[PDB]
Amino acid sequence: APTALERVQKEGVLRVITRNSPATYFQDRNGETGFEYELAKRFAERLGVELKIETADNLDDLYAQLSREGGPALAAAGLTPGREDDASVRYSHTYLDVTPQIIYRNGQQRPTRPEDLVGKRIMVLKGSSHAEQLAELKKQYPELKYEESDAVEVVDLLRMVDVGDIDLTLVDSNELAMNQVYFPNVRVAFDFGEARGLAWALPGGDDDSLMNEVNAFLDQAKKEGLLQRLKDRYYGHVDVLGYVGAYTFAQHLQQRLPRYESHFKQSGKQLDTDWRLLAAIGYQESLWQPGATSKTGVRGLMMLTNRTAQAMGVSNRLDPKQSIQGGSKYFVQIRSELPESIKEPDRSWFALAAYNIGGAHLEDARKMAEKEGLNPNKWLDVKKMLPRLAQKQWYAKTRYGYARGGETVHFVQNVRRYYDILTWVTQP
Ligand SMILES: [Cl-]
Ligand SMILES: [Mg+2]
Ligand SMILES: [Mg+2]
Repeated sequence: APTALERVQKEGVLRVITRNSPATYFQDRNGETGFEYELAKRFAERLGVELKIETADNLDDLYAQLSREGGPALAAAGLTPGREDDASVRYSHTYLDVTPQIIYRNGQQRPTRPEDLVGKRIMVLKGSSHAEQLAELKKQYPELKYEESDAVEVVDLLRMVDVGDIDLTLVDSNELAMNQVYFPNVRVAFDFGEARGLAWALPGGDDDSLMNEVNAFLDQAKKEGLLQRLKDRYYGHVDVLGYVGAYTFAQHLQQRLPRYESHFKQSGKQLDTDWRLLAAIGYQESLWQPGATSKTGVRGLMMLTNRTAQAMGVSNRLDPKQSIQGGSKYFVQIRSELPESIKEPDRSWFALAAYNIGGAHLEDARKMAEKEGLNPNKWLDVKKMLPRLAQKQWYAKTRYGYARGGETVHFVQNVRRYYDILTWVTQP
């Protein structure tokens, strides 16, 4: 009989079951994203087969699907292995360490120890490792009460805390970090238990043909830095923006963006460009404040110079609609003017750089990249060269000389993150 691996390669498809969530697998008109999605995609390519994603509405369903005849090959869904073996499931090597965290609402008193969880309105996901943590705690503290939901995602639990529907939830640290940017009142109470490793799940039994390939792959994904890069993209908001930066973004998302969203959407439509990228530029530039000023000659929501404003037909840089229109028009123009050899998505990152530093200085960075034997059409290569424009050792011999290329790298990295964050917004 064919092995699990032989079946996948025979069918030419790897079926992977996950959850429908930005953290794992997420559909947007532009495409598909997610930590587990990207990892599974790379694994499918390693096997030389197509990736077919399936989703489950809760963990019980996910595990039921995995154990059914004709079920998927594996589950990739930020799964924490149970503390005892069950014949129905086998786990891969772990690929990410996460810390369970009790989450509370700023404005209420912070529980500091497990004992403080008694007398609280608590909700967690049914079938989760977090539910088992509370079940175990309840044996020690019988008065402990908590509820389990089998019909929501982690984003929904955190929303419940944020708006005061519940007092506390318990989630993995990476999910908190990913969602802190949406919920301004959510705070970590304390770390509950030691760090746990996430793992992919495979069906039960003695067939190790696919498992050995999974573990070989995860080892390689770690070595090549893939796991780190994915971790930083999806789960790195607090690491990069800072904790205060993250919940402050949440506040601004809630209070400021609604005043200007319609403008960004209108500009995006008439310019045929993703409005969330425009909004992301707006946040990096002014934190969505149309009255924002500077001492460097830029002003307004999109931080336009007088020269750019004039060129774009902006008569009032302090008018949010005008600033958004002009700034968006300028970004699209810049992007259109880039050398044809620069393809999307890199093309958009180059355009962000040019928005910040100008096309002339950017071209110097591209020429430096080529000279160093790097690809001048790949953003990640040119990004290495930009900071050198700030150092006389390098810029003195460039055509256009000194430029703050370090700030440009920061600008693009931040805008790309804000862009991700806005794309991953989900509705209540
Ligand atoms: Cl970047
Ligand atoms: Mg659902
Ligand atoms: Mg065996």
